[PDB]
Amino acid sequence: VQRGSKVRILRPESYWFQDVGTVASIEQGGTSRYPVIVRFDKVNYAGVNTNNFAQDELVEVE
Amino acid sequence: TLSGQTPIFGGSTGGLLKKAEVEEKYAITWTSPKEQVFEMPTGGAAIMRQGQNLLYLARKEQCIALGGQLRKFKITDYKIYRIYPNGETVYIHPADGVFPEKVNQGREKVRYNDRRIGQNPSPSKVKFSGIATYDAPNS
Amino acid sequence: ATKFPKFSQDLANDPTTRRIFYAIATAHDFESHDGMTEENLYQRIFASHFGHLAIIFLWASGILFHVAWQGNFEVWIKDPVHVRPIAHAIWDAQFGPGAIKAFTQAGARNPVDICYSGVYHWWYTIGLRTNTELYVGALFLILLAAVFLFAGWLHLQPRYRPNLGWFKNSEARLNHHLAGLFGVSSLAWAGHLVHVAIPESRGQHVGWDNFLSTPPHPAGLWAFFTGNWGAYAQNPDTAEHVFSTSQGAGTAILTFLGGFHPQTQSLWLTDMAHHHLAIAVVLIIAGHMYRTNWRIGHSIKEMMDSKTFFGRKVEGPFNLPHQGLYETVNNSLHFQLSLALACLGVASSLTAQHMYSMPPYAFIAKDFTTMAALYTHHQYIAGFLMVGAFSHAAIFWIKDYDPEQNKGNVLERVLKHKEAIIAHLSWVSLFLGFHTLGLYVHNDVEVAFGAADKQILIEPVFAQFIQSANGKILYGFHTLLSNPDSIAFTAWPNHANVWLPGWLDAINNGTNSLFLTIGPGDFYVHHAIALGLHVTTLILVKGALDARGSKLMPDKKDFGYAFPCDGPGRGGTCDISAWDASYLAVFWMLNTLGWVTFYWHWKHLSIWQGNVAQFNESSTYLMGWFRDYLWANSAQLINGYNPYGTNNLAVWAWMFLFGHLAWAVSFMFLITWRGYWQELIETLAWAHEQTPLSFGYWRDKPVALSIVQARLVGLTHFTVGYIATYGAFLIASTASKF
Amino acid sequence: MTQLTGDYAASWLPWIMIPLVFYILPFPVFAILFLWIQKEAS
Amino acid sequence: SHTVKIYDTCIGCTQCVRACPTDVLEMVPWDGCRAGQIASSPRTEDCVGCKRCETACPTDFLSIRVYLGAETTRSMGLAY
Amino acid sequence: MSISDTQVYIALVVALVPGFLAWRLATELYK
Amino acid sequence: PPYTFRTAWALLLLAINFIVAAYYFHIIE
Amino acid sequence: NTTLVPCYKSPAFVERMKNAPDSYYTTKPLKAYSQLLCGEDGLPRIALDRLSLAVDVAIPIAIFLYTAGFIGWSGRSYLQAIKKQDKAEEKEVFIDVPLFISCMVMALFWPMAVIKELLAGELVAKDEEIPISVR
Ligand code: CLA
Ligand code: CLA
Ligand code: CLA
Ligand code: CLA
Ligand SMILES: CC1=C(C/C=C(\C)CCC[C@H](C)CCC[C@H](C)CCCC(C)C)C(=O)c2ccccc2C1=O
Ligand code: SF4
Ligand code: SF4
Ligand code: SF4
Repeated sequence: VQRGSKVRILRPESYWFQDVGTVASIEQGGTSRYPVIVRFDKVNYAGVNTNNFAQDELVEVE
Repeated sequence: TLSGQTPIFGGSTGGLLKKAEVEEKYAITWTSPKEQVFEMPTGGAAIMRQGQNLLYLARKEQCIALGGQLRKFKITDYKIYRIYPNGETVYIHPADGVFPEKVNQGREKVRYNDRRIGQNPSPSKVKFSGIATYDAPNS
Repeated sequence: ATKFPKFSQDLANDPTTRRIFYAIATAHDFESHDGMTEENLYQRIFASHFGHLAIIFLWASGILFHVAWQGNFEVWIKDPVHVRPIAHAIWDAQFGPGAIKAFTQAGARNPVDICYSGVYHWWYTIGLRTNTELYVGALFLILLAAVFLFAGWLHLQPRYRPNLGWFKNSEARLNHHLAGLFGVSSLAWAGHLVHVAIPESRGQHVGWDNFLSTPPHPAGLWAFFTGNWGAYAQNPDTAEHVFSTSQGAGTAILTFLGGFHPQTQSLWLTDMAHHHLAIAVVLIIAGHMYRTNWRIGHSIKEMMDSKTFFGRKVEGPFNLPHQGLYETVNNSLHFQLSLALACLGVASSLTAQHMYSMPPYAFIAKDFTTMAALYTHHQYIAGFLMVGAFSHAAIFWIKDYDPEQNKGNVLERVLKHKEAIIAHLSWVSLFLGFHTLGLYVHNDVEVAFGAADKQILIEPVFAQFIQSANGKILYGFHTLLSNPDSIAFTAWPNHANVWLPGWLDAINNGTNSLFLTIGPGDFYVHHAIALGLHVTTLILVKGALDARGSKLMPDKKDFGYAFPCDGPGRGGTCDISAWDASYLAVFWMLNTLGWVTFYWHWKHLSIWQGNVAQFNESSTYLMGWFRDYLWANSAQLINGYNPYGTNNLAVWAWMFLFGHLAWAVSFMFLITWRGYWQELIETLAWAHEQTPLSFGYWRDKPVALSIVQARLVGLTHFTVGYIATYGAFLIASTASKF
Repeated sequence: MTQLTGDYAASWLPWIMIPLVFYILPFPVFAILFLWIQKEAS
Repeated sequence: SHTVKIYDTCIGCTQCVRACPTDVLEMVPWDGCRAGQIASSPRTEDCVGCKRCETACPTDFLSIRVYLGAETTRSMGLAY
Repeated sequence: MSISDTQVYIALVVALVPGFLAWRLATELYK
Repeated sequence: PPYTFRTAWALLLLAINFIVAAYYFHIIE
Repeated sequence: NTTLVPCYKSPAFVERMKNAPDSYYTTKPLKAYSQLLCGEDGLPRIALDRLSLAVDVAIPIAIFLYTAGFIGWSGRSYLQAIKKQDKAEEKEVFIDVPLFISCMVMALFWPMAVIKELLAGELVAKDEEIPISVR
């Protein structure tokens, strides 16, 4: 999961469940437990389109 | 304890009631380098003094709505007390001397769940049990 | 720190007036009380059904006691068409002389109430002839309500409380409720009809001192055991028999002529004694299906998990995974409650749809108001019982469902596509309102602009085919019991339609309500009824299926059933809960039954007044619904008290206006919301503390009542004002212009 | 007529039972029903 | 006496603490964020229930909840 | 022929039997 | 996959719809 | 078959043509209603027979449902056109009318264009690419 890649979401509690998003940044510290920040093209509910995610709940599409 | 001169306020109606004499009563205490006028949380406008100020409010949301007003007058030294009717003045805001926005050490992760919010257990897991589904000691 | 409520200690330390009200609407929710196990749960369900059956038996003993004491059941039974029944008497000590005189009706010597319940017609049919059989039936139901208050006290004593293994005995309860509760008690009612009600409809008086000697048949007690069963239907009541006399009677007790008695326009009492005998044989047979301890029968736990169909490998019943549904239904008391209200709001609609068309009671067809007030009663009961069948579906999903045990079965598959059921209930709703409202206000504009002939009038030719497939020869489809040369008419291999020549005399007589004449004004209201049943399903299915959560809030289960909201974040989440979708569908239940019972009433108020061409020409547009039904028939109602006098409709003219007040006061709780009133009670509580000579003081602080409470307080007044207004228009526009 | 009479048996009985259960007894009943609603636990 | 739980989807942006009108939340140190902080609620007896911390959380399906429970005299905002 | 004057008073004392037994049930259910 | 059980129950209900529509257009008697 | 007599020999419809005004609304549209089935009150009903009103009921189906799926297919093929241009947030407010007309004349033959996407499997989106809730 590198920066700029398109990825799909497997978090069932989220707004963008099974939505394609562009990865914005991945943290290299290794102790933050939600490193990958993926940016989506639709806002959730009066607000953000970026959200921190884990790597086990993300399936890339290309 | 607490001390200070009250601001020039000509009396109001949204002030203390019989709850403040019988149950609890709050007191904010700041100091001002100016003879400026501020808006009361009990409706109106009052002139704060130049020494130690002292204002008795009825509930804690009135003090921090006032405390959020003094922070726009560049006064960030206010102490909020809670005065039980037997005279016991506890000191509640800011508790450690440091404002709760910026982090200090020695403070505890209190009321913290070590799971995602979406993986709380179902309410049929906790059926006829004392705990709620957001207490849930598994993860 | 008060004692009340004793069931929940998080509410007893409430310092406000929310403690009183939230202890009323939580007192029967036994599953959320503090310190309750599952075994103690069921033993308070069980012992409060006993205290509820005693309310039913004390209510039915107040019907009987008040027409034995204050009614005219001895007077009414001699001319049951030209005299009105008496409910009870009036003692309102503030009447004037114009209301003593106006309410002294039906040959009374005191002010009285005309009974619009129809219990006089019920007791005339089942064989009650004097005011003493009503009195000793009222004293028996008092004592029968005492053995159910005693049984409820018995089954809370620790030597008599059943255990959880007895309450979860689902197969042994289904055996005795079919064979004993439904089979024996329908066998016993055919025992009353054969022994008492049929001979008392033929003149002879059969009582408790009489029934053991005179047999109900001259071939009695012997033609059953040999096999000469045709003896019981030999000579029936002929077509000149008049009710409760011997002149024209027969001796058959179990015969199946079908159709109506020619004098009472009711079903034959021999036809109903035969009916509950055939119900009882079929139900006692059906009670021997599941296994108790005698090793034969069906195990419902095996029928769920059976995956073998004569060597094949199907997934279950109907190739569908039903595994794990036995312990889903049996542990959930809300799955069992929602299935029992759905099956009781169908039997309450089926009561209403049949008792007007096939009247079972003597001369109840010729009592136009008790016939009208009993349709509207059982359709509003059936709309409430169906909103509650989906209210407990939503409580089942939240409180009593787990996805791990119901893994892969038929209950997970519904949630797997629940946005395709709500997307299709919202298409049928959107279809049936764009073309039912749009087809009225096309017909409204055409009649308004002169050209009534340019109306779009769809003849409902699919439900005109149903009547022509049952015997109505008016239209002329000429098929399948309208064609007497057919296979269904003759039943060619046996020719045993002994019910058929009596039925076709009933469906083709134009004086009964059996399969009324259906025209284009009836096409249109059935699509309002279909629009009504689809939107109020849409609100209730979306309330049940989104009770776990959706994208606006994915933790609805953690917040309970009835919570206000989740704040103004994420746009705002007013009415988001599954309680607040079992709530918007009470406005649609009451609306739809204000379209059902507005169309039952106007179709029947045009038949009873003879003006059948009034409904058939002016129900196709919405002005005639407003001019010819609402504005026209309320003429005799609002004149219940003019400045010049006062008649017997002066209480229905008052309840009609009491119900506009209760409807309008509901809007205060529905339009104005809670923080308008909390800043106003904060002001009236200032003026109480700062005034002299006011020595009271609130024990618990006055707050504006909560968010999900005023939705209920404002739905109670909406409902009561819906029922006090229509239950005073339907009563007073029928009991004045008959 | 100008008066509330009763042709039924024991016609004196609504004369006392209607004032009893409607404006004489309920204010005692609303007192007893208020003394356990606002009763304190210790 | 409400219940303000805090889940590990936090990012330490301190926005719920600045939005609380009653000082229920405060920032404690942590290891799972770049700010090294997480909110905690030690003064949950002062929770007025108003869910203004919930409108300020920028994590999707937010990392802080207020579970409205047994309301008391300081959890209902009564000055009388 | 309505009921007698005594039959009303007979009904009032018979209905004290489910009036007292309704009190035994309402308090054993522990209000 | 070829739906074998979803069909022959949908076209079995469509078959019962076509016997009723055979009597409706007075085709069969 | 039913009692819906035609309006030619219906004895209650000829009075609607007997005393009537003229202008444009009750003369030529009233003699065109004469071949319509009408009941016992002289109002032209809409019945469903086998063959006498087979195509007489199928013209309001086929004329409407073509230009029901002509509005819908030009609105679907416009929203799919502006999402491959990666500017769909701003092209939905400011309608690009050279493309919306180009996606309108592609929807004039939409019944032979929908079934080219049904057998190609491109009409529906597959269930693992559609946003849902916690279910
Ligand atoms: C033959 C034995 C028998 C009988 C007569 C009963 C009778 C009763 N039981 Mg019991 N039960 C039994 C055995 C029996 N039970 C056994 C062995 C168990 C152990 C598992 C139980 C466990 C049990 C529990 C836990 C409860 C009961 C309850 C009840 C009462 C139901 C309340 C009611 O009004 O019903 C209905 C009355 C009617 C007159 C039915 C008419 C209305 C129905 C809906 C319409 C019938 C029409 C028919 C269905 C239409 C379709 C017919 C079809 C052929 C087309 C009732 C009096 C409840 C109770 O306690 O109440 C006090 C309850 O809580 N029972
Ligand atoms: C508009 C719809 C409608 C209509 C026409 C009726 C008609 C009828 N109902 Mg009613 N009822 C309805 C809706 C309706 N109901 C609904 C939705 C409920 C559920 C709450 C009830 C519950 C109900 C009960 C409990 C009873 C009736 C009874 C009756 C019958 C006699 C009353 C009468 O003469 O007419 C008058 C006009 C009316 C609008 C009737 C109002 C009766 C109200 C609704 C009673 C409600 C009880 C109340 C909630 C508790 C009060 C307790 C305390 C304050 C005293 C009558 C046929 C009585 C009966 O069964 O006859 C023997 C009876 O015991 N109904
Ligand atoms: C067999 C029938 C049946 C049974 C046993 C239940 C049982 C239950 N229901 Mg329920 N329900 C039913 C039918 C039934 N329901 C129907 C028919 C509907 C549609 C209206 C509903 C809709 C419903 C909802 C929305 C809820 C329940 C809830 C509950 C649970 C608690 C009840 C409660 O709150 O305390 C006691 C209830 C009261 C003391 C009644 C409050 C006041 C009501 C509205 C009566 C008002 C009438 C009015 C005063 C009369 C007018 C007087 C005069 C002027 C005319 C309980 C297990 C609640 C729950 O499960 O919480 C998690 C819940 O939220 N039900
Ligand atoms: C539950 C059925 C029921 C109902 C709805 C009524 C209704 C009425 N009765 Mg009553 N009554 C009943 C049963 C009932 N009765 C029985 C079984 C008896 C025999 C003891 C009586 C004996 C009686 C007399 C002597 C009188 C009335 C009278 C009245 C009228 C005014 C109320 C009153 O002042 O008297 C008070 C009521 C009583 C003294 C007895 C009623 C208590 C019964 C036994 C049970 C009702 C409690 C009920 C189950 C509570 C549950 C509801 C609750 C959950 C909200 C009123 C119409 C008066 C009248 O005739 O008006 C003109 C009159 O004076 N009744
Ligand atoms: C009027 C009103 C109030 C104030 C309501 C009050 C103060 C009700 C109390 C009035 C008296 C005390 C009760 C009226 C008496 C009734 C005839 C019987 C009630 C007694 C119960 C035990 C049934 C709200 O708190 C509110 C909250 C949210 C939305 C709308 C509203 C709203 O409309
Ligand atoms: S307080 Fe009222 S308006 Fe505000 S979110 Fe809650 S329910 Fe909605
Ligand atoms: S709850 Fe909100 S403010 Fe607090 S740490 Fe999480 S994201 Fe930051
Ligand atoms: S409910 Fe209000 S006081 Fe409590 S944490 Fe949230 S914003 Fe702060």
